[PDB]
Amino acid sequence: MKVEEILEKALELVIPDEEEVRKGREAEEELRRRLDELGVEYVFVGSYARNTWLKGSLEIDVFLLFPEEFSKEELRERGLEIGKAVLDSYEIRYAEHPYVHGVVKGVEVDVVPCYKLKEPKNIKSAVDRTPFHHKWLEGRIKGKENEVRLLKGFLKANGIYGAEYKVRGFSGYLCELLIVFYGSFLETVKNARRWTRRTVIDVAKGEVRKGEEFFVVDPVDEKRNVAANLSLDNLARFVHLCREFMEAPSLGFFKPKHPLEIEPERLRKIVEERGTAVFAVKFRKPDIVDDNLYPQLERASRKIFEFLERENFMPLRSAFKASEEFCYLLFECQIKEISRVFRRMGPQFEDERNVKKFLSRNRAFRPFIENGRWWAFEMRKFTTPEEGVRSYASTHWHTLGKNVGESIREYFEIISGEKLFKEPVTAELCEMMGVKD
RNA sequence: GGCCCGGGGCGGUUCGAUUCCGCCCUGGGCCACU
Repeated sequence: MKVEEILEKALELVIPDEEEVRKGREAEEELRRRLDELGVEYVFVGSYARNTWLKGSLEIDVFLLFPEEFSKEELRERGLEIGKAVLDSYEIRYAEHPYVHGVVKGVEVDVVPCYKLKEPKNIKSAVDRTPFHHKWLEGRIKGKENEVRLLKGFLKANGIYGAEYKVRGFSGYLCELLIVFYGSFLETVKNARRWTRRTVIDVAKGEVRKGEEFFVVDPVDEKRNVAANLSLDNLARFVHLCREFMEAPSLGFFKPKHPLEIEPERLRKIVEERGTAVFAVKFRKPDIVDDNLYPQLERASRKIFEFLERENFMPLRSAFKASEEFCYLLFECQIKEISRVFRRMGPQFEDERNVKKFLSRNRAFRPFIENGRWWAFEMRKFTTPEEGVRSYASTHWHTLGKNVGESIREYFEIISGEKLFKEPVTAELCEMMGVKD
């Protein structure tokens, strides 16, 4: 409980055992043969090609190199023919461009078509940049593969390992650039403790500077930020995590935390103690990939949060959860109920025109003067957070994300109390309210 | 699909909106999947 001690024991969790290695090697062997019998020009890339893949994440990436002149359609058609002839089982997949995923001797394989080019310039799509990323990394990360694995294991165990929207963490590529930069997991963790939201790490220049945002420049393109999708808060969590690790090394930082399920009854009591209004907007999950849905859940969540603050319900925090079946937007407010009346600021007394206009409005309670200007008492259409949101969501469904909104437009409800504690959101609620133990 | 910058139109709210809440056209940049 020295560092060195823990890291040795940690390699145990991050490095693939001999069976997983062999299993992959054997598949690479077969995959090459099958590809050669067809005489296809390919190149293995990704963490597998560079022996940096984390334990239990064995997947082989094979990029097909096509002449700079082929049409985008040739690549897809030809790419599909090859993946389809070479894989034990396949399944077309999509993204920037379509490609084929599948299996071979029991291991996940991605057969991706891209253009074979020289010089990062003339890149038509991200998939074309991948080969250069691989070439830059292959000779430089050799020997530090386990350092990469410790870093990956660390991030994964703390819920910030991938760069996709459901996570907004650190991509695999980013991890390797960091190891290349600092030389090891420890040096990376030691220095990350000094990272700021203004830090800029330029790998190719072997330099660190102050910029306008956290930026890790791509060795293959200076203009690209490899950490582009690492959220501000996730950056912070990492920095904090490193400080804590160096202050008290523990194998715990590499072991996923137990969901720590709680009994709803206890949750009910805690919410009672807090005296807040806790509720959730429930609707049906649109049939879209997490990549389109999560940013939508974030938007919808925010727009409602903002509605809650300007409408003065004093929201504390918000959260959200997606199930196979529905999606939940969670909220906690300090105000369970507010009065019907509120005061509206009017014009300064000297402004006769607007004053006369301001008094023309027929109201229930007769305006008054205070510190030089007129004020009027007004009445709200709703006096509870749940009421406001029911109103907001029913009329502002369109500003809650193209799909999420369209779904809420056809059906939503607000849940609170016992009926809420029964939904698959109890874990998100504890996290949101800082429940501990 | 989401986010950033910019234009052309509107609706609602308000004493008063370019400036609050939103809606259509629309130009550029960027992010995630591969």
